[PDB]
Amino acid sequence: QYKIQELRKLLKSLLLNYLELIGVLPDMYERKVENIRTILVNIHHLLNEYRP
Amino acid sequence: WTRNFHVLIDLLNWFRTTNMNVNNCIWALKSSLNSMTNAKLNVD
Amino acid sequence: NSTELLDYATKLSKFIWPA
Amino acid sequence: NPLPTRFEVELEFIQSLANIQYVTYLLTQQQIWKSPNFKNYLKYLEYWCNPPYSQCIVYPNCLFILKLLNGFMESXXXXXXXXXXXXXXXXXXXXXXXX
Amino acid sequence: PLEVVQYIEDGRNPDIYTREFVEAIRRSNQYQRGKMHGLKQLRDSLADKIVDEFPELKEPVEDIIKRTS
Repeated sequence: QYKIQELRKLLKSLLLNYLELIGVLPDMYERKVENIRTILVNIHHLLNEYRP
Repeated sequence: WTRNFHVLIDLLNWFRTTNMNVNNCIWALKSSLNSMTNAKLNVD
Repeated sequence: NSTELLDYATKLSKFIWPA
Repeated sequence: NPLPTRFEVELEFIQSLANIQYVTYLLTQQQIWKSPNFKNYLKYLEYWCNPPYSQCIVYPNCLFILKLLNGFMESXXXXXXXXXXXXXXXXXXXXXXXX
Repeated sequence: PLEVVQYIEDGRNPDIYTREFVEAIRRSNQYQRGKMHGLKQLRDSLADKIVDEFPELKEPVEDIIKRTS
């Protein structure tokens, strides 16, 4: 239909990253938190499409 | 007392490093939330 | 017209009084 | 930033009327009221209330406050003292609605 | 960090130094292993919670709990 089909996906990915961030801790965690950041930004993009 | 010297300390130095490695992520997790409000944008 | 309000009223939500 | 433009200068000046202390500083003067120049300028700044000049007004208050002052200069210290108390009562509600 | 020479100059016995180092490596070992144990409890606890949350996401998160092995 629109962005609502992708938001779900993004949401589903966020938890999947969180698990990773839980399962790492070691000094590998840094690399992982990068990816997490990207996911959050995507969420913001879709909401921008909901502003007008 | 000396009865080598370098090896007996590096282990505990690494064990002290790992704890800090566990503590360094929380501050980034706090900064991300502050970085999300700038991207977030009702209408009157 | 409503077209000016749908694109102009969106900038009134982000705005602190001028200093 | 490069040199300004009269459109942005007059825009920022009329938008500066939204601040209460700034209007208080403009009204508590003695030199800009001896000659009919600042009054004619404020009455001149009424074109921002009409389109398409109203599409750039960020603060809705400065316009109406301008219409109040232009409404008051037609018909000294005391009234100038009278306005800010009331506007002060009005401010915080809107501030609550903003964020 | 160099409490040895500090104990030599001040006049202390480094036996309590290396002893507190044995208790420091043991206590730090139990500390890190405890953090990894409770962290694993959070990993399989929250992971199983997501397992009972949705079944179509259960199969991949099983791969998540079976990766890096």
